[PDB]
Amino acid sequence: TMKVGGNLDSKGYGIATPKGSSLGTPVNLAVLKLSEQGVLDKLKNKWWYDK
Amino acid sequence: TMKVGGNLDSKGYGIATPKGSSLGTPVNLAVLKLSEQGVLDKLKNKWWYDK
Amino acid sequence: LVYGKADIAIAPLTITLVREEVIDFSKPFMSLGISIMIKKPQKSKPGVFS
Amino acid sequence: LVYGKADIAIAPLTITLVREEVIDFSKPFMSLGISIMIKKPQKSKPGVFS
Ligand SMILES: *[C@@]1(Cl)=[C]C2=C([C]=C1S([N])(=O)=O)S(=O)(=O)[N][C]([C]1[C][C]3[C][C]1[C]=[C]3)[N]2
Ligand SMILES: NS(=O)(=O)c1cc2c(cc1Cl)N[C@H]([C@H]1C[C@H]3C=C[C@@H]1C3)NS2(=O)=O
Repeated sequence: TMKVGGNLDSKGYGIATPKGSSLGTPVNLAVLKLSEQGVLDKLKNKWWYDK
Repeated sequence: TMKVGGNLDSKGYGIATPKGSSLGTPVNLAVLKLSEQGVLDKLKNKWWYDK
Repeated sequence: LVYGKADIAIAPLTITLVREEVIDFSKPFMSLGISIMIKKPQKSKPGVFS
Repeated sequence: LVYGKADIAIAPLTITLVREEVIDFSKPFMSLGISIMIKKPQKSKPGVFS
């Protein structure tokens, strides 16, 4: 089974919390650290391409 | 000139506001709505490929 | 999340605007889109005139 | 933004940690990461007697 066609829209995932939960801000601050560190794609490599 | 390969990184553009300004959430809601309304991709088509 | 059964969601739960009406999504960790899956095309004999 | 002179940045503006430290950014609208610009190596050309 195989992918056909391109992706339809500019969408994505997000970490989520109850609205106004204290976790949302440190999560968001964490994400922009993880991104420049390359962790976000490194995990993707580990869980798609290395498998 | 040619773009070699694909994206090197996750670098992206978002809408920015002074910290704590009330503009944040309604602008977010609007920009999210545009993604499902297709307006963002329609604009991208206009501004890179229609032109 | 809404009824307090959990403190945070960490899963491929997709961002949608209607969900963010009741929860907060963070900045995304990657982009992706809707796609179609089918059984892949085969490899088979070219035409007689090939 | 940090000096309060203007109110909103609808702009070709990168979200980064070193910026969100002092200002807010919305969810980003499209993926547009780094690439390397090269000049093209002239162009291919068929020949009358190639
Ligand atoms: C990465 Cl490393 C990070 C992010 C995305 C995609 C990648 S990649 N190169 O495909 O592996 S994302 O899902 O497109 N969204 C980004 C946002 C984070 C942050 C805001 C946006 C851009 C910075 N993470
Ligand atoms: N197809 S595209 O390059 O113009 C593009 C790129 C991006 C888009 C939308 C589009 Cl259409 N929005 C996503 C976000 C919007 C919402 C949906 C996912 C995230 C939340 N991030 S993005 O990666 O910054």
